[PDB]
Amino acid sequence: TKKRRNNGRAKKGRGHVQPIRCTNCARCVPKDKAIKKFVIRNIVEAAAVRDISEASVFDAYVLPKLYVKLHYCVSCVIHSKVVRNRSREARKDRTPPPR
Amino acid sequence: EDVQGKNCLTNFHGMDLTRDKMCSMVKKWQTMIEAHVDVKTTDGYLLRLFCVGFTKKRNNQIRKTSYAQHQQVRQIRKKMMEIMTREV
Amino acid sequence: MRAKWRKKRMRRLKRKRRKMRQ
Amino acid sequence: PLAKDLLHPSPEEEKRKHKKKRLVQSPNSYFMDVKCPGCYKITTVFSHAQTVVLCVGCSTVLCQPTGGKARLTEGCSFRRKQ
Amino acid sequence: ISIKLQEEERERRDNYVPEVSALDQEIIEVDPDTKEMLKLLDFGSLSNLQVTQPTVGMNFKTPRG
Amino acid sequence: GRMHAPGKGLSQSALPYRRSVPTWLKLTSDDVKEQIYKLAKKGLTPSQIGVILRDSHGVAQVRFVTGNKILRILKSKGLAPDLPEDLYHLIKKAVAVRKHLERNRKDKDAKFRLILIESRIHRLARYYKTKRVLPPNWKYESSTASALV
Amino acid sequence: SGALDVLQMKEEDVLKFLAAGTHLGGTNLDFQMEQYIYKRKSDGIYIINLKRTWEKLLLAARAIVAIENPADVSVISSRNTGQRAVLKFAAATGATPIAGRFTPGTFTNQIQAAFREPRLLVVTDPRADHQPLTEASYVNLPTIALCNTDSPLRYVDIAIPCNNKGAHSVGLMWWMLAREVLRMRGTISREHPWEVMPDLYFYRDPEEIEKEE
RNA sequence: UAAAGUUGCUGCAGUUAAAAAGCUCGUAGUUGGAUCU
RNA sequence: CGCAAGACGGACCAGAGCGAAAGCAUUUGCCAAGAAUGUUUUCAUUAAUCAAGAACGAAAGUCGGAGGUUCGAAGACGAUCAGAUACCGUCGUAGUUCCGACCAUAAACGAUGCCGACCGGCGAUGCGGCGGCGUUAUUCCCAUGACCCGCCGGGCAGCUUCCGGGAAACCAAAGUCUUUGGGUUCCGGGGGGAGUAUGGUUGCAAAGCUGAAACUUAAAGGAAUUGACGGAAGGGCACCACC
Repeated sequence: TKKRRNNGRAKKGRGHVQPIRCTNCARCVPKDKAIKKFVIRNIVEAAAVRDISEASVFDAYVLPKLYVKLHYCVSCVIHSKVVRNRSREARKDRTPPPR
Repeated sequence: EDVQGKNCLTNFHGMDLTRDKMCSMVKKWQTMIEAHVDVKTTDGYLLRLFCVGFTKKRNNQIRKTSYAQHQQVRQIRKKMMEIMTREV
Repeated sequence: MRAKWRKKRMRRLKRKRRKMRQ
Repeated sequence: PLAKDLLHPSPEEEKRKHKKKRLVQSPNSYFMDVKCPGCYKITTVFSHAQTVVLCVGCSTVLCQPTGGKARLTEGCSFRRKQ
Repeated sequence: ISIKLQEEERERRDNYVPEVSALDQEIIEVDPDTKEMLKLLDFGSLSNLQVTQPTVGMNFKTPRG
Repeated sequence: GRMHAPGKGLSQSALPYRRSVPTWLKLTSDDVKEQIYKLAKKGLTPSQIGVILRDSHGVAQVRFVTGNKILRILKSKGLAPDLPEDLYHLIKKAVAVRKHLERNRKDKDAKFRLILIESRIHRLARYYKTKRVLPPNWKYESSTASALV
Repeated sequence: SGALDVLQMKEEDVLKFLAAGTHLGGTNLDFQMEQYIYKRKSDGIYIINLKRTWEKLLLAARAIVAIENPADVSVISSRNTGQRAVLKFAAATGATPIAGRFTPGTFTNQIQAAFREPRLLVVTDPRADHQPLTEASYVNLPTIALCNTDSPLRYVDIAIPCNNKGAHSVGLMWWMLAREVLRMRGTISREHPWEVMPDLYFYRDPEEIEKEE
C-alpha cells in the first residue's frame, strides 16, 4: 500500500529528475528525493576560535565560514539521524524542526 | 614581471572573490545572473571579466521568491556585458 | 525466488534449447 | 449557497465572471472614438486592436497592439461608445 | 473544589460595575468604509464619530516562506 | 480540448447578444463591401480583412452590417482563393516544417509536429471534399505542397 | 425584527457596537459568512454589517424566548473572554451556564455527573466551542453562536455575525442578547435604558483586577 | 441449467486484491451540439 | 606556473516550468515549432475515441566510424569470512561519449486510458489578461519594469471537509453506482504450470509481439487490527545495572 502521497519525492509535473551522488555513500538518488542539508559552519571550531583569534595579526578579522551542501540518500540520512521515522499521522507534517 | 635590486615588481594578473563571499551570496529563493566578456584594453591587455548578480527581494514583498523571467535575465546579462565592455 | 532471476534462468534455458535445436 | 438566484445575478457578480460563463455572454471589449489634437477627424479603434492604427489625417501611431488591450498613444482623447 | 458558597462569593466578587462605561465615550474613531456602512443604515449622521484616515499602505500579509 | 494538444483552453470571441449594426458605425453595407473588395485585392484573407475592419473601421461584425459573411462576399464577387484559408495556412506550416526538417534531420520533435500538422491537413481536406469545396481528386503530397503555397 | 419600529436598532446601540469594535471582523472570511459582511477595509479587515447583526440578534432572542423553561437554554463559554458574560446572561435570563471547559459526553452520556438535556444551545465561539456544538448534533439541539467572519457555521443554526475576539465585543453581545430576551419576555421595558450596563458582562485580565485592588 | 452480478445487454471489474497498451497519430468501426409549426 | 584531452554543467534548482511519453538546466546566435491568455477576426460541425497502419520511445545490449578523461559489467589481485565464486579496497576490458544503422523493452508509475458535463471550501504558485491605494528604477510626466491588493482563464500541486464513494488504505475523484445506461479504446475471470511449450511474425544477435495444454492445488492474495519479534528510532527504570 502507498506510504506517502508524494512517494517520498517532489516529482510533480515532470517525468524525469536528474540524479545526484550521495555525499556519504555516493549512491545515485534523484535530486528531488535526496535529503538536502546546507551547513554553514565556522571554519574553526568553537574551541580553536580563542587561540586563532588571539594569534590573528588583524583586529576583528571575523573568521570565514564554510558552506557545505550535503545530499543524503534515504538509507544514509536515516542512519545519520538527519531524519527519523515518524508516526503515520506525524509523517504528513512538513514544517522543519524548530532547532 | 621583473626583479631588480632584491626587489620584485609585480603587475596585475587577475582578480577574484574569496570562496566564502561567493558561497554566502548564493541563496535559494532568487536567480543568479552571470555574464562574461573577453575584452582588450587600449594597451593590448586582453582580459576576461565575469560579472555576477542576484535578484533583490523588495522590502514589502510577500512572495517567497524573487525570480526574474528568462527575458529579464537576458536583458540583465546584456546590460552587464555592455557595461563591462564600456568600462574596460 | 526473485522474479527477475527466474526470468534469467528461463532465458538461459531458452538459449540452451536454441543450441539444442539448430 | 443552496439558494443562489441564477436567473437574476447581481451586475457586479456577472461582471466578475468570465465573459463566456455569464448568463448571457457579453464581450469585455469595446470601441472608442479616438481623436488626436493634430487631426481634424476622429476614428474608431477597437479596445483590443491587433494592428498598428494610424491617424486618418496624419502619419502618427494611434494604438500599439499588446497582449490584451491596445496601448493608445498619449495625448489622444478616447471615448467609449454604447 | 466547587461548593455553592464559592459560587455566591464569586458572583459577589464579579458584582463590580465601573463609574463610567468603558464603551461609550465622547469621540470614537471610525474608518471611511464603516462610515459608509453607517450612512447606509441611516446612522451616519452621528457626531460622536471621528472619520479617521485608513492605513497608508496595503501591508497586512505576513511574508511567506 | 485541443485536437492535437492536451490543452483545454477557453479563450475565444464572445459575441454580443444584439445582431444589429452599431450606432457609431455610419458605413453602409455597400461601403463595407467596397472596403472588403479593396482589402481582398490587396491580398488579405477573410480573417485579416475582418481584423482590420474591426480594428480601424469600427465594423464589429461584417455579417450584421452586410448580411453576408466575408468569405461569401468574396465568393459572390469572384475574388476568393482556390483553396480555403485554413487549409492553405496548414499546408504552408507543413511546408515550412518539411523545409526545416531537411536541414535538421535529427529533430524528432519536428517530425512529430509534422505528423500532427499533416493529420490536421488531411482532416480538413476530407471535410472540404465532402462539402465539394475541393475537387474529389485533390490530394496533399510531400512534393507539390510547396507549389500550392 | 420584521420592520417593527419598536424593534428597530437605536443610535445608542450603534454607538455601543462601534465602541466595542463589534463591526470589526478578521482578515479571513468563511464562505458562509459572506452575507453578513459589508466590505473589506484597506488593511484586509472585514467590516460586519451591523444591521444583519441586529437582525440575527433579534432572531436569536426570539428563539430563546420561545422556551418557557428558561433553564432549558444552555449558554456555553470555553474562553475566558466570555465566561463572565455567560454567567451574567444566565443569572439575568435564567439559563444554565457552562463557563469553563465543556466535558465531552455532557449531552450524550446519561450516566455522567454533569449530564443535561437542554432545549437550545448558545455558544460564544463555534471554533472554541466546537465540542458542545458537535454534541448538539447528537440530541437534536438547536444552536445559536456568536460568529466572526472566519467562524465555521457547521451545526450553527442561528449565527450572530459579530466580533467575538475582543472582550468588549463579547460582553456587549451577551449583554444585548440578554436585554433583547428580557424585553421580549416582558420584564424590563423597551422605553428607558436597561439599568444594567455592558461593563458587567466584560472580562478583566487578572492584572486589571490587581490594578483595581 | 439455476445458484453465477464467478462472462455482467439488463449487470461485473481494471490505484494497492487479476487487470489501462510506454506514448501519441491514425483508417475502418462506434459515437456525434442548437436550430425549421 | 602552464599545456592537452575527454567527460559533465554544482551552488542558483523549487512538491517550479516545458514536452505525447521517453525526457529536458553554461552563454550567444540561427531554424522550425508549441501551449496558455487576448480576440465584437475567419470557416461553419470540419468533432471524440479508435481494429489496420504509423512516428517517438530511459538504460542496457548489437553492428560499423571517431574518440577514449572519469567511472566501470567481465576479469586479475588484496582483504573479510567456517566458506565469499559477494559486500570493502587497488587495478581494470566491453561499455560509459559522439556519428550512422538496429533493438522497442523498464516499478516506461499517478502501479489510476482519452473526450464531455455536474458536484464544497481555502490559501498558495506558474503563464497570460484585466482593475486598483501606495512604495521603488529608468534623474522629473505617462508607458513600462520590481513590489502590494484583488479578479478572470488554462496549468503543477497542497490543505481542509459527514459531497459522495470504498474492503479499507484512502480518493474532490478512485464522487454523481441495485435510485445501476454521456461517448469510446484497451484489458481481467481462484493460485500455480507460465508469459512456459508450440506455430507464426520481427531482429545480425540478444530477444520483441502473439501465446497454450496436460498436470497440480484450497487456497494464493488485498486492506486494516491485536500481539510477538527486529543486528529500527526515541524515551524510562534498576547496586540481582553502572558511575
